[PDB]
Amino acid sequence: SVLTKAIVNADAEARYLSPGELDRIKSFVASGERRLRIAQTLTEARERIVKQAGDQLFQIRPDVVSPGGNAYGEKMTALCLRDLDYYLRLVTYGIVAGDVTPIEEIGIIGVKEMYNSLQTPIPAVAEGVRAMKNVATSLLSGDDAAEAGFYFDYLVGAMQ
Amino acid sequence: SVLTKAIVNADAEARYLSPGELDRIKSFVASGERRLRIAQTLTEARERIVKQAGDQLFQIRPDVVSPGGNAYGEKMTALCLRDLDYYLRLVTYGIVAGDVTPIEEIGIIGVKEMYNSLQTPIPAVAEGVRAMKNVATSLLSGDDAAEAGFYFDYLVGAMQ
Amino acid sequence: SVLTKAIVNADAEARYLSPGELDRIKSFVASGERRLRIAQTLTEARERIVKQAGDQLFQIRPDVVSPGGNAYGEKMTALCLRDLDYYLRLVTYGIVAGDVTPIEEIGIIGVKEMYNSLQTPIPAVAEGVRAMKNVATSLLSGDDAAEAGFYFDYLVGAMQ
Amino acid sequence: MQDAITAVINNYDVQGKYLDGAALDKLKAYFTTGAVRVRAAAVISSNATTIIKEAAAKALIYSDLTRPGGNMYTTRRYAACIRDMDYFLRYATYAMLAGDPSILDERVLNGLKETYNSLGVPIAATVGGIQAMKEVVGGLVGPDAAKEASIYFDYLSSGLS
Amino acid sequence: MQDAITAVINNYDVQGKYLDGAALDKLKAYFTTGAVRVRAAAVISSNATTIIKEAAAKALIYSDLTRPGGNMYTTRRYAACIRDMDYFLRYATYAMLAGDPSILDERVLNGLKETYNSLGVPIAATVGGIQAMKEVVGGLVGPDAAKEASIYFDYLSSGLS
Amino acid sequence: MQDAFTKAIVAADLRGSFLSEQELNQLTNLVKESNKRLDAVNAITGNAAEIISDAAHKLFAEQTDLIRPGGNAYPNRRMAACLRDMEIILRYVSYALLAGDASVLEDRCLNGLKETYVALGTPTRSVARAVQLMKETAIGYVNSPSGVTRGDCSALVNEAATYFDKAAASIA
Amino acid sequence: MQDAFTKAIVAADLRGSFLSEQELNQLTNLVKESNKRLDAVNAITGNAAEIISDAAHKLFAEQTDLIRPGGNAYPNRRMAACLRDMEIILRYVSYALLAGDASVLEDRCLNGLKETYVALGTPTRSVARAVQLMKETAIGYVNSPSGVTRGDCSALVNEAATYFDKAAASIA
Amino acid sequence: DTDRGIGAQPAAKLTFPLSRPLGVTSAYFPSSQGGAATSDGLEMFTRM
Amino acid sequence: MKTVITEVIASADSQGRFLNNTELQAANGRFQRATASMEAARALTSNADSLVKGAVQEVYNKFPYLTQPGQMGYGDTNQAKCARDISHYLRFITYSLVAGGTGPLDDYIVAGLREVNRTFNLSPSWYIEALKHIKGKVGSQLSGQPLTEANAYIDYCINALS
Amino acid sequence: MKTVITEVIASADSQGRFLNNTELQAANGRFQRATASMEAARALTSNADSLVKGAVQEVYNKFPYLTQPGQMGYGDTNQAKCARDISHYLRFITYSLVAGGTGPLDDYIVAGLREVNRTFNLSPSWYIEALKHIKGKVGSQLSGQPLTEANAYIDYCINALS
Ligand SMILES: CCC1=C(C)/C(=C/C2=NC(=C\c3[nH]c(/C=C4\NC(=O)[C@H](C)[C@H]4CC)c(C)c3CCC(=O)O)/C(CCC(=O)O)=C2C)NC1=O
Ligand SMILES: CCC1=C(C)/C(=C/C2=NC(=C\c3[nH]c(/C=C4\NC(=O)[C@H](C)[C@H]4CC)c(C)c3CCC(=O)O)/C(CCC(=O)O)=C2C)NC1=O
Ligand SMILES: CCC1=C(C)/C(=C/C2=NC(=C\c3[nH]c(/C=C4\NC(=O)[C@H](C)[C@H]4CC)c(C)c3CCC(=O)O)/C(CCC(=O)O)=C2C)NC1=O
Ligand SMILES: CCC1=C(C)/C(=C/C2=NC(=C\c3[nH]c(/C=C4\NC(=O)[C@H](C)[C@H]4CC)c(C)c3CCC(=O)O)/C(CCC(=O)O)=C2C)NC1=O
Ligand SMILES: CCC1=C(C)/C(=C/C2=NC(=C\c3[nH]c(/C=C4\NC(=O)[C@H](C)[C@H]4CC)c(C)c3CCC(=O)O)/C(CCC(=O)O)=C2C)NC1=O
Ligand SMILES: CCC1=C(C)/C(=C/C2=NC(=C\c3[nH]c(/C=C4\NC(=O)[C@H](C)[C@H]4CC)c(C)c3CCC(=O)O)/C(CCC(=O)O)=C2C)NC1=O
Ligand SMILES: CCC1=C(C)/C(=C/C2=NC(=C\c3[nH]c(/C=C4\NC(=O)[C@H](C)[C@H]4CC)c(C)c3CCC(=O)O)/C(CCC(=O)O)=C2C)NC1=O
Repeated sequence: SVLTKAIVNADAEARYLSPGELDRIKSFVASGERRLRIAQTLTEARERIVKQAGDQLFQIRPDVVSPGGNAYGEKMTALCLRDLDYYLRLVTYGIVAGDVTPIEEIGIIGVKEMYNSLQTPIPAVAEGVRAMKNVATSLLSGDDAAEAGFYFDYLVGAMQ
Repeated sequence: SVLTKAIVNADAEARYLSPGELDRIKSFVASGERRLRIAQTLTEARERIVKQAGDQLFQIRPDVVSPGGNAYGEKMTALCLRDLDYYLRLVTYGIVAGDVTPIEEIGIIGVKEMYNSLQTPIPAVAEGVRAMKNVATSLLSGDDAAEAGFYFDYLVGAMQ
Repeated sequence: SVLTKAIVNADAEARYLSPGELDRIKSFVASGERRLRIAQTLTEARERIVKQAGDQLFQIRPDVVSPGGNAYGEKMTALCLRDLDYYLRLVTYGIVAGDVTPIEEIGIIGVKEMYNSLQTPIPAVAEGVRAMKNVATSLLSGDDAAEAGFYFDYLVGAMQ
Repeated sequence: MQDAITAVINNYDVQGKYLDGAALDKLKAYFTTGAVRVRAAAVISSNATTIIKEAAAKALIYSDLTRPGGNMYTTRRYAACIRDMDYFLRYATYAMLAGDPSILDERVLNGLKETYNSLGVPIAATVGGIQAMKEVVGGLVGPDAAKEASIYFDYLSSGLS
Repeated sequence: MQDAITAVINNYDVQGKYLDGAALDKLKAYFTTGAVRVRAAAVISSNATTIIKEAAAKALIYSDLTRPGGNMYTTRRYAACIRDMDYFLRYATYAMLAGDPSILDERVLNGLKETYNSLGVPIAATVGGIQAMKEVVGGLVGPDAAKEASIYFDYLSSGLS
Repeated sequence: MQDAFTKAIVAADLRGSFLSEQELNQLTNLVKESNKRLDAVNAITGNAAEIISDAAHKLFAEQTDLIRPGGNAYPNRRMAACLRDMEIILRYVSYALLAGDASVLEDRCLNGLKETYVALGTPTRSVARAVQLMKETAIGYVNSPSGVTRGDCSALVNEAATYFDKAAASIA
Repeated sequence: MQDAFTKAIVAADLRGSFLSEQELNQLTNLVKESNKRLDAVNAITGNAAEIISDAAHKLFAEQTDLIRPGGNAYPNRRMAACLRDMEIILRYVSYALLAGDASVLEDRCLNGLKETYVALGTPTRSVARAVQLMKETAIGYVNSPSGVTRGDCSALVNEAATYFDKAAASIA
Repeated sequence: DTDRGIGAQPAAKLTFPLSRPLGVTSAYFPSSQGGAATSDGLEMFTRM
Repeated sequence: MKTVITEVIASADSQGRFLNNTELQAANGRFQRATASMEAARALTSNADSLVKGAVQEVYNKFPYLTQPGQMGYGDTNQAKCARDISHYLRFITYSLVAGGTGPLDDYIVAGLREVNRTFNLSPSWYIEALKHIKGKVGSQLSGQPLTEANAYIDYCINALS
Repeated sequence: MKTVITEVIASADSQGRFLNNTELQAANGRFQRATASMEAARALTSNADSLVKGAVQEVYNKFPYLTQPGQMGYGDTNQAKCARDISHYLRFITYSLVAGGTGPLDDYIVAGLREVNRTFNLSPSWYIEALKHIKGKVGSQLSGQPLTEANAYIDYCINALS
């Protein structure tokens, strides 16, 4: 979280938290209810989001869903949307934690090696995530949509 | 600052800033005008704040200003308030930076060795700082007084 | 410029600028807006000016554009007008600088050797420049037309 | 390193001055542009790889540089070159967030000119790789941030030449 | 060397561009400050000797520098030092007239840091001699010209450090 | 529908506050450049037919397959549809240019357009190209018109380009 | 629809002629007084509700039969229709006033209106009176407003009256 | 378009289609390829 | 959102033609008028705080009984929601001033007004009286065409409530 | 007949609505613009005679063959009806200038144009070339916003014919 990150840096330098570290915990916790609302809205529309991302993806890359494509077929496509459902879930976790610790251990560290083995094209997974940003972001107020958007762009960043 | 701290951690792990790191920069910068007002008020009353800390100090420790005391005499007392003026200045710097980097390099790292040489009683310097908190804090709104208070308690903490 | 020329003479004699040198900088800078207007007008009509210089040239020397002529053919003529476009550009630079430093380093020092290699008849390039003077000069007030004319006659002079 | 804010604090600390009106005005001039810097960094970070690819495509590859005898010939050296490109992009993003070029001197430019002379790395070609990434960046980040991102790419490139 | 105006001409020449609106705006920004630059140069030139004397008095002499063991000990070295001072003043006056620092690089800074290291000439002390002449200059030339003169003294002094 | 002011207002309202002197002056500048904007929109209107025609001539010069049987701009009916779409897109680009905002272009014209063309078998890459050609010529006209006062229109030429580029990107 | 210029143009065309220097300057004068005209139209718009309300209060003060059972402004449904017609007529009078020509009023509002009311049993003389009261109050507001540079706004009024008087005459 | 199969009739088709936000492909660098396209200064002049 | 530019663009789209002169001419008006509009906007913006407190109070001074117990001008929450509501109106007035049309008022306050006020037992009379007061004070913050603009929109709200 | 005034009134009427600040701002554009428009109108009006003879001739100079026997630029009646037709166009241009919109052009020349020209074997190319010529000469009778206005309407006719 913001808490975990602050503390780990504190303990590693053998010291109490800084004024800065204390301030960010305070600003973070003040945004608690708002962050929880952002996760709720997105949890509430998960099935819609995953799907509109999936349409946006297959237009932009009809090949992935083509003879020599990693997601070619009905059940190679079913697993692909399931992976898109996984990452949206992790994005809700990140938003309520206020950093990526959880998102990272669960779904980016090791992701290159996993997908290389499965021969999944990584950059088109990054596209599926942009597609989810676009849908999710259209169900949130301007301010909340930006706050959510940072976590989408992080995942897009880590698959790189 | 908050900026320096965030970036140094970013560069050291060879990466772009986290959602968390970006969020704190945003919350920090939003408090800019407020933090600048807190520094202004205290800069504007600096001479008063020193004098009231100095009275509070000599009541609580009349000995420091006594035959075998580090601050005994008119010019051993003049330098003592000058040191109190130094630390109030550093506290205004810290408040506008949103962390201690500047406060630390300028006036705590090496402070034990400096004062041990001069044979200055460190814990009574910590008292002089508490005394300044009390005065400064009475010239600030509740919310701003707390925000200022964290930086006073840090210095008190570092002389320990 | 006028500045560069004045200064270089100053520095080379290890001295501050003369009253004379200071006066010419003052008279020069007063003509700034006017000189900028002269360059604008000519920049604004560049395509027309080359087309009319090029007609005036081929009447006077139909041979250059003849079997054994340097500019014989459609693309040997295209490059020829492009060179006329180059020199008009340099003339606008010279007018705004108030001397030839720039015009000289860019397009006269080395020009004999360049064109001798290409076997371009130099004196007919000088004619192309006179032709441009005639056109450009018909788009400027009497006073501005003279001021422009000095720089055209310089280029005509240097190709000699 | 230093940022806008610590640049001011250290300039006053050496004079032992409390922050005065002139100082406070400078810091405001930073804070007031802060939100825009953050948004711009998020665009650059999330388009990092595409910026390098479009910058290389306009300014490096399809050339003698990538052919035998060229410095970015071999997969080894091609990899080293776009690795470098990522450094530049990433650090320029730091400089622009900080609103101070000091990090570009401390952690990127110091000794780099001679390092490149010693390996044979073509300086002029590297500058074009920097100014092509700037071009791409300025499109992606928009009116708000274009000028501010741009300057630290220009800092980088006059640091080599 | 280059001045404001030739800086622009050469920047466009390498692109083979006729001067456009952005260029023309830059040149105007120079011409519009031109008369003030001239007046300022006439004040500096005619007070040259007094500026050096007041700058030395505030920042160099009455010190260990002028005493045995000091670098401006001996009439020889005292003469060399105020000779240098005159160079700085004179060239800064050129840079300010030109509205371009390029002459300060070409004819003053290039190799000077190492020249001073090789002779033992104290760099920090020389910078103070530069920033003291700036202080005097800024009084003599007035509101009109103070900021513009000042920058080329600051260019000189960060060129050594 | 939004224009550049309306956009400002919507963002302000989402904060629940008034204009941030920031936004006010951005809009004061739009009013400052509005005569130029009117000339720029007028440049397109005054040459609409030629802009479409010239784009067209050049599109089929490049892609002679479209005018063969089997091609998507054959027979007359299809060519008229293609000429009509060129006009429709140039129209909404001019509207966006008067407005200082792309929304009318995105909402009425670009939204769904790609999927329409794919359903129809209309080659989107060719349509994208026709849009690129309209852009070249349209901007040509914005930059070199009848006795307009001389000044710098590059900011507006860029903005017009992004509207042409939005459309192209959206369609290809 | 006509405005004062359009009217000039139609008469010129019926001669086969470019506008007479006579007609040109009559129209130059309309442009001369157009700020006043805008204030006059604005005076009505800015007080439309009160103009109708005040006319109404006074109409039924005079004609207490309309609000008895048997009366044409009874029950609520009929009163709402009567209030609505007052607004409709005030609206077309303001349009005519912006236009400098009565045609929109005559063509979209007054044409057939009398015969409608007679078919309905609506007492036209009462409707004429309601229009006379709207006129009194409408003309009232324009004269004194807040902070409008002092001058003669007088010439502007008459024309508004003739539009009110057209409507009254047409209906009674 | 009829309801006899359930009787109730279907849930509205266009709600999700109606909602789609505008696709975001920012940055975007254009392409000149394509075929090789003229560059040089000569273009105007040849024309002239 | 109804504004000059938006309206003309919509007209063009419906007609499926081209931004001709009629349209351009109309649009110029909106641009030429921006200076007065935006001066009104800046004055209303910085005085907002006091314009709101002035109008809120005037609602109680004109309807004294509202501030007695059991009434809708009593207790922190009613009086808080009132200030807020007048603040909403002034906010949209400034928006309409900046936008060049009534759009912001039409879309965010007029559409639905009566239904809402009727369900919540809010009398328009209060709001008219808030606005009449705001109109009185804006007489000395502005003059000339900025005042005319401010007035245009204040009156538009009063007529909308009626 | 389309003018800025009629357009805003039409838009108000169709929503059952009084003219508001949006519509009055629009009208101010049309009134502010009248001076340039009417200067163009006066210049086009007094030069009409020669503008017409200039354009008529240019149709024959650009389409030389028209003036040979058996052709449609031959004999007094064709050449007479031509001058008349260009005169009609210039007349409606002046009307559109004075009116503040394209109405006069839309109602009297554009509505029906192609059907008529097609039945009578009249090529638009002639008329475009008449207008292109008129546009060339009007470059030196006017300048600034009067020229822009003249141009707006001449170009409007050329687009109507393409
Ligand atoms: C001797 C060591 C060495 C190699 C191998 C090398 C490869 C190399 N392949 C390239 C492009 C390319 N290479 C391919 C190759 C393929 N496309 C496919 O889908 C297939 C999997 C594959 C063919 C079997 C393609 C399609 C491009 C163009 C990619 C682009 O332009 O974006 C480029 C960039 C173009 C250029 O500037 O030359 C290089 C440098 N360079 C080297 O120095
Ligand atoms: C060993 C070689 C050597 C010499 C000789 C030397 C002289 C010397 N004389 C000085 C000043 C001075 N010297 C004098 C001397 C005189 N006033 C008069 O009118 C008389 C003619 C004369 C006495 C006989 C005075 C008055 C000053 C002060 C001038 C000032 O401060 O402006 C100073 C500047 C003050 C300082 O920083 O020390 C130096 C360096 N420095 C050297 O390294
Ligand atoms: C009927 C609707 C309408 C139009 C069309 C209109 C145009 C218009 N354009 C103007 C200026 C101008 N227009 C331009 C436009 C350009 N400059 C160039 O070099 C480019 C080729 C072109 C780019 C678009 C420039 C540079 C000015 C002068 C600067 C300015 O006023 O902003 C002016 C100010 C007066 C003048 O300087 O002439 C008006 C009134 N006004 C209107 O009411
Ligand atoms: C083109 C614009 C336009 C006008 C002007 C118009 C007039 C008009 N007034 C009507 C009715 C009415 N008009 C009134 C008006 C009045 N009753 C009185 O006693 C007063 C004297 C007077 C009010 C001042 C009443 C009471 C009715 C309803 C008659 C009935 O249904 O019995 C009706 C019949 C349709 C309906 O009731 O909605 C029309 C068409 N309609 C239009 O579309
Ligand atoms: C938003 C649409 C719009 C409006 C409403 C508008 C009004 C407007 N009315 C004006 C003048 C005026 N308006 C009036 C009006 C009156 N004088 C009186 O005493 C009467 C009570 C009233 C009669 C109607 C007068 C007398 C002038 C000054 C003379 C003039 O400019 O013609 C002026 C010129 C500037 C000034 O002197 O204040 C403007 C711009 N302009 C616009 O763009
Ligand atoms: C965006 C534009 C917008 C407007 C204009 C708006 C009006 C508005 N006023 C409301 C309530 C209210 N409005 C008031 C108003 C007042 N109380 C007083 O002391 C005075 C008499 C008066 C101010 C003049 C009161 C007391 C309530 C609480 C009503 C209730 O819930 O019982 C509510 C109900 C939701 C809520 O309780 O907040 C709305 C929607 N809402 C909007 O979104
Ligand atoms: C109110 C606006 C209006 C327009 C614009 C108009 C055009 C027009 N031109 C016509 C004929 C004509 N128009 C021309 C035109 C020309 N002949 C030449 O020498 C040139 C090539 C050319 C002039 C550029 C000719 C020759 C005719 C006679 C056609 C015929 O009856 O065979 C006719 C047929 C009725 C008639 O014979 O007069 C119409 C209606 N009529 C209108 O009422």
